[PDB]
Amino acid sequence: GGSGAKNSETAAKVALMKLKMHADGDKSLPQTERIYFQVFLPKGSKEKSKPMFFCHRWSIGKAIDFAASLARLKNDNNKFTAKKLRLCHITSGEALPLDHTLETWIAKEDCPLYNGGNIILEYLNDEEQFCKNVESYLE
Repeated sequence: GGSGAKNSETAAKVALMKLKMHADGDKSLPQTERIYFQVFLPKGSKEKSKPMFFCHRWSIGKAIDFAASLARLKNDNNKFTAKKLRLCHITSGEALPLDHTLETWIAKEDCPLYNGGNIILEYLNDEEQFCKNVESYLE
């Protein structure tokens, strides 16, 4: 990278390395529009949490397909009549719209979200849209 401002900018930089320090990646990444989020494991392995950042600001359809990969689970997002791991909103349960874009949600006035937020990963049919009890989402 390369930039100098301090005072305010430092607030974002210090916060970036803070999370990235635990996540899987170098604090100094090329993607300037990259995004960071905590991937809450489905709770069923040796690890409890699995942080990771990526410029998945694109369509949500790609996020899901990617989640299955990062989570090291089975998937395909094409020809499968089973349950797939999707990305839901934190403290909400609302499953991200696969037929929409992530940026749209960030610019949304009703839900002005941005990088640095939390995300949940659970096996939910593509037909789904909103999940209940974010805590018992996996039960």
